[PDB]
Amino acid sequence: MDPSMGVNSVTISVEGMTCNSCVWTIEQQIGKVNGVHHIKVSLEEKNATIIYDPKLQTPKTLQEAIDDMGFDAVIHNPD
Ligand SMILES: [Cu+]
Repeated sequence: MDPSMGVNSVTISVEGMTCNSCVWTIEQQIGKVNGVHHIKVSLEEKNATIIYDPKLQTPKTLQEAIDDMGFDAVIHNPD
């Protein structure tokens, strides 16, 4: 019904985080950063893609939440 009635998705390329602590620290950070209806990070697939509310948030906080955690982030969705 509402997989994303009023939200958007963003995929961030990541690197240098091939250790559990990067998926539980980026999933816990992005997942609870603001409104992440679904967050998918993968220390081995080297990417972090999630969904967020573009009405109150945007891919700048997802880039600030990945930049805040400490992992090379190269989002390839809007740009
Ligand atoms: Cu780690």
